[PDB]
Amino acid sequence: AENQYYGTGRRKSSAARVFIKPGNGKIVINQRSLEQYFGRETARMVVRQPLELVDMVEKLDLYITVKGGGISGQAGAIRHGITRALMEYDESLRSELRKAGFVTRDARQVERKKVGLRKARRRPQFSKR
Amino acid sequence: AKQSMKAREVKRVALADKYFAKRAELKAIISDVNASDEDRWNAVLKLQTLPRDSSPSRQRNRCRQTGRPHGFLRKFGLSRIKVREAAMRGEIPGLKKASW
Amino acid sequence: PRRRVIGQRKILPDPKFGSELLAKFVNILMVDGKKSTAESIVYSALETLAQRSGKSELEAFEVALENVRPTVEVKSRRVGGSTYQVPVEVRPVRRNALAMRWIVEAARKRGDKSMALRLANELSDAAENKGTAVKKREDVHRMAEANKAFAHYRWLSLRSFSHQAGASSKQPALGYLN
Amino acid sequence: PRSLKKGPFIDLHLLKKVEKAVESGDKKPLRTWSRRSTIFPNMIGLTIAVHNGRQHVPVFVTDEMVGHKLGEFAPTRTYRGHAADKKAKKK
Amino acid sequence: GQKVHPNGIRLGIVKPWNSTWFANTKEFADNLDSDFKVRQYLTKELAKASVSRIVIERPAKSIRVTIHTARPGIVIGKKGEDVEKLRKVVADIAGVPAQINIAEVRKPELDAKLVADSITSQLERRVMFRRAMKRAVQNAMRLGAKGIKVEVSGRLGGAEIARTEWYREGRVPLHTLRADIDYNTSEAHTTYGVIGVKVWIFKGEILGGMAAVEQPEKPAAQPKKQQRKGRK
Amino acid sequence: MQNQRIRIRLKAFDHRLIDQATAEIVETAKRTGAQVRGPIPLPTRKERFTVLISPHVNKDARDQYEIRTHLRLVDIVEPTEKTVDALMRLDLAAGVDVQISLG
RNA sequence: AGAACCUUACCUGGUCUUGACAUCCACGGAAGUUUUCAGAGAUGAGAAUGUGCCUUCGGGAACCGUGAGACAGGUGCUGCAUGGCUGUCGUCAGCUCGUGUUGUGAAAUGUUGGGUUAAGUCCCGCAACGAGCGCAACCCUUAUCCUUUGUUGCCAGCGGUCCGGCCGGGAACUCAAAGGAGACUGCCAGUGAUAAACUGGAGGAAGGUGGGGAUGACGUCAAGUCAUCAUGGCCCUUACGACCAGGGCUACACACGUGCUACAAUGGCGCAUACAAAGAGAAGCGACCUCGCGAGAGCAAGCGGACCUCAUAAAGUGCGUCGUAGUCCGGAUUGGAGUCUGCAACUCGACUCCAUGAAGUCGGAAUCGCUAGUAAUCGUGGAUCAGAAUGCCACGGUGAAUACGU
Repeated sequence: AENQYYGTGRRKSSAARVFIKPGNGKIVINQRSLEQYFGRETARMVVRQPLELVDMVEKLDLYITVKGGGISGQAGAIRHGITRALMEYDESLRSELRKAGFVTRDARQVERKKVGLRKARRRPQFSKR
Repeated sequence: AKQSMKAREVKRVALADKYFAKRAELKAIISDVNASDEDRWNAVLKLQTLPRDSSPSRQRNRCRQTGRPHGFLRKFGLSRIKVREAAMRGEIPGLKKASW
Repeated sequence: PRRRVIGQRKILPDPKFGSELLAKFVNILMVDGKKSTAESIVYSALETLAQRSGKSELEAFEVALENVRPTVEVKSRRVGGSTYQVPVEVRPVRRNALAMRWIVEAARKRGDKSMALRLANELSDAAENKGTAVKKREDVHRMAEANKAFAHYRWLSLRSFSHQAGASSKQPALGYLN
Repeated sequence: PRSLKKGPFIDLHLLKKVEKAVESGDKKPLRTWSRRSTIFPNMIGLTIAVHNGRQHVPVFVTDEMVGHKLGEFAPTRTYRGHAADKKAKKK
Repeated sequence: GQKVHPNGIRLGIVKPWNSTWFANTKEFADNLDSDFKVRQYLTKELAKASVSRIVIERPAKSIRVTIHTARPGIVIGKKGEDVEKLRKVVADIAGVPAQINIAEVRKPELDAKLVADSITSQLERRVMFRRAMKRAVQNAMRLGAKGIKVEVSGRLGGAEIARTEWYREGRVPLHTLRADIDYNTSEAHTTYGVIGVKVWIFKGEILGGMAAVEQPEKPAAQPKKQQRKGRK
Repeated sequence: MQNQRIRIRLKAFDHRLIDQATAEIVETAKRTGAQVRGPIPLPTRKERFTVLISPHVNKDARDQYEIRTHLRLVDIVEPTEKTVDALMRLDLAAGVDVQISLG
């Protein structure tokens, strides 16, 4: 229970901070417009897909601040950032969002560059004879 | 091994202090851009032969422990093989196996 | 080798349409890891298709992926002094991926001023079954109809199933000679 | 690209040898090993015998070569011609 | 001849280091080379005592030696004079004045290095070596521990080949990261060149002699820990 | 708010060692002064070294070593002179360096 | 892991022999500093500052010059002479100890079968019984997620107010490092010889011991180092030592290995446009500063790096443009100017930039890593580091085909 509810939306080493409240449907992303940051991009349809899905695009007002990651990925982190914050609209809510896959953090985690190998696993290439 | 790389390391420190201390900013003052219509006189830059061995360009050091050439590391005063040898017996502070 | 059968990672319906057939496609469209570029190209192709016929944006895309499809692959498994070949049936996941790969192999040399136009246009061709991978589907079936004579280590293998207290018919299972 | 940056060079090493040589007009080849060092007005009509790592090469200084180093006239490396490799053993 | 040296991998967890100082990177090499010099030149001065280990520490303006011994009195000597002559010459060697304490004495009959010194000594004196390696293992397991590996090298009996032998008994784990396990590689001489004994001896799988702290930040230290929450 | 006179920050390589030595300074600062704060964790640095694993040749196999350095700050909002006295009278460590210069 | 000298094995030219580095003695000088001149510089003479240290007040140590030895020194040879240590197969999936029985014994058996696994993992069991090593474990690291700290960290909300944590003020909030939490083939269902175990079911970031790493039994291989370093046998020690300069590995004729970057358009071009992580910075970087064409530059407060800087992160995003013609890709060459570290930048050094401009249209023989944060591809930082990174090492962006079958 909170004044304006909050999600952390951590995905693939990016953290989307996302404060949701009641309003008229508006967006602020990294203190600018949707148009500015994700101008004529598929990234614009990403952040919009979970707000269309639980049918509240035109009813949630939003403030978003986001760090780390790649721009197409930050939209992806926002997709969890919105869904983190919604949990109490209904009791089944996080469960159904995880089933649609848009809570789900990308469970694959880094492997470090290894010693004597040219990448994480690539052992050196030699023909030597 | 060689005594010549140990002899070098000892010779540089009296000669760093002797040639170099007077000469510190002297390359910049008499030659470079700070000499804009000032100095630019050969007779005050013919003096950089003396600091030649005492140069930042010869502080390649190599090992202090053994005097052993090639593959050096300033942070130990050592090389690849000799780091690993001290590390095996736990002689280097903070040093552990890496995992991540 | 290999004690048991292991599965595979799964690719997930695209964020702009909700399609598995798009999500498998974007993956064989990937160049130098750059899947978000191959996304703009896939979806910009689909709007160009929708301009040839507005009745579905996915219409010619989906049927191209039926019409250019390989069902079969050719394997080699020695018989004595000679290797020969045995066709084997391909799994749906690779049937789809071979067929999409071939549409995109052709589309990237087509010389139109954008991969979105090139690709949409090579779906127009392969949609009617007149294009570049119609011959490639036919050639792959020609090998499977021609090579129906040979089998995998054929002279010893025919004894081996009946002798290992296996059946009187070729056992598709580990530790029978195959 | 490379230069000589910003300072003024006459070489300390060339200075004592040149100073005594110029007074005579010309004298016996000046034994120089300092081939990193550039040529200057002071050195014109003298003969600088230039260590090349193996031996000295006499270089005559004259007005057209003051734009150059001693090491530039004086060789180092060998270029192996390419008609055929040596094949065989010798008895 | 496979494997990383066993004690090399443990030094970040539940085993402490062979030296403990801080020198802020640039002076880290001059301090390691001095720590190495005080190790090299000091073990020769206490040649007449018996010792299992040496642990050297550099606080500010001071060098503090901890030393491990077969018994409490040996290094101490007569009226404290013997250890005061150690601290005099560590001060001469070091780039600081010096302090010295003797540790608590623990398992001197089982230590890695005081057993490997004993086995080399046979080789130094050219005995037939017929029973030697087995009698090493027998007495080491008779006096304590839970497993021992011995490996002997040096061209045995004076051969013009390499000629090894080894013997492991009970439990000797190899890749272990938790607890101490005591290993020593001796190097020592005889008539024909270098001979050497390797002693892995094993006391336990759990040693608590270094562990992570008991508590989170909030219950440890100060009762009143709380902040104002603004008012810049 | 109060003004920070002087800054005591603790640097050590062992990750367990730094938290324990810091907590005793924090306690020493509360018991002998009036204006203390909970130690800000502050980000940890790591250096990467690579060497051979055999004495000579055998290029493929290598060895990799890490060394961490952990920084703790405390942040005494006003240190009393009796805290600076006690730090300086009771000094003997090698495992932590305390830096008493400020920034 | 950073080759103009030095470094750095070599070669040439210069120079001396207890020695360019220590200990010891005989004789002169304090060493240290500042400075002219001869000599390439090594090295020497001389000037000028200083007379410390100890002293039958001779003389000497430190350190240097000079001379012997004991000795320092030696990339001096032998890796069937070695010590120390590690590589190969290979995460092979095996290796062995105690002990009984069967054989005259060498040796078997157990270590092999049935069932099951990543595994000699584990159920059943035969004259094999009991047990240990590797594998198993402790272990770090991360993920979500609970939690505390609250600056050199932060600001859903509210106030002063351009709506900037600058400040009245806030903990909701990432966020950093640490207490840790979760996942156990444990529950439940099916299969499986009762069984380990595989798969399903449910919540959750995640179900197959969560992702990642640590992590390799014993050993032939006569592997490989005498050059980290120990070291016998064994040689010069006016040297198989060492200082100073110049040249050299990176030469060039090509072949062969590897990686980068490319051959395209998934892109390049122009104009506009975006968010990093992690770390490094007392030979070093560096605010402010003025100079500069971008980069940079010299000066300097300063730094200890969650403060300031490297750093302008790049691919990617927007619009128009381009079609296999070496171009609208690729930019090497080379001419010139502006900048840098140093006696010195020509062959063997760095950075920016203007103009033109070749090889290469995805390579026959040949040739390797890879099961998923993997392979692929892009940039960044770092160890080394005067000045050199395509390498190596770690970090973050975007991130795949399939694993049927033996």
